[PDB]
Amino acid sequence: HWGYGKHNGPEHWHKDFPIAKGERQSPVDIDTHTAKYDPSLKPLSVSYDQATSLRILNNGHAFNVEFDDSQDKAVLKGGPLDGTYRLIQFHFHWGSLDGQGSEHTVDKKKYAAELHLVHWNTKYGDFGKAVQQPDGLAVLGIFLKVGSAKPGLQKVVDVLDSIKTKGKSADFTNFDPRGLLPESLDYWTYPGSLTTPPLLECVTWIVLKEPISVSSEQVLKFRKLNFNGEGEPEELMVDNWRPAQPLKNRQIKASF
Ligand SMILES: O=C(NCc1ccccc1)Nc1ccc2c(c1)[B-](O)(O)OC2
Ligand SMILES: [Zn+2]
Repeated sequence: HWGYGKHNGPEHWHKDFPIAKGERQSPVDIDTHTAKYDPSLKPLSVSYDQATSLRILNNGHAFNVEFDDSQDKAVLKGGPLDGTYRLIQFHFHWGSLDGQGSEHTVDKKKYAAELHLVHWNTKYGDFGKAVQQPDGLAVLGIFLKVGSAKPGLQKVVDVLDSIKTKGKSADFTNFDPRGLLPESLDYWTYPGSLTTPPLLECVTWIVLKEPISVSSEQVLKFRKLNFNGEGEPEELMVDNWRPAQPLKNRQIKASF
């Protein structure tokens, strides 16, 4: 099936998922000089104080920290959004080297990794229904640069040994996602898609301008994960990012 290798990577996805060459695919390069400030954009509202994390899962392409989304516990609203979007999971994309790893780029600059906090529009009832709608998901993207350690990320780094291979999961309760947010919530926003198959065009992207910094030891642990399942040849989970896609007929808006 699809993956990030030379024979099943991003350049091959369109064969099974034709929407890969669609009109609103992600990620994209954010040209900071061309993005336009939109004074009508409302401040973003990130309400994670009641977040209830449950489990962490290695799904063969990344690791997802899953949350209880059966009630409005952790939600994203405001900004370009109409309505309430519930946090369901977060995951990262990262590189084999500190100079690459993010999906979105800023003036062609690549960051070491990119965090995606995934939320679905409650007016659609469940995640599966939401991904079938143009305004079904809101994904908050946060860049990671290598420098100082991020204390709020250490609990995630420490449990990775327990989910080294595809299909492994571990209990992961009481994790506070507020510890992964930068100081500023200034952002860029545009309509796009999931960045892994099925590449559905159901995402309002909100990418924060301020990156968070993580230590080299922290990202090294990400790179020790495996794409393969236990007992299979070891393939390190690195470079699980899709490159920038054509912007086509879209405008990126800035909140600042
Ligand atoms: O959930 C995904 N696939 C499986 C699936 C389940 C249910 C219905 C349809 C598909 N993919 C996916 C989900 C969320 C995000 C991304 C990819 B992302 O853009 O990297 O970050 C946000
Ligand atoms: Zn992602």
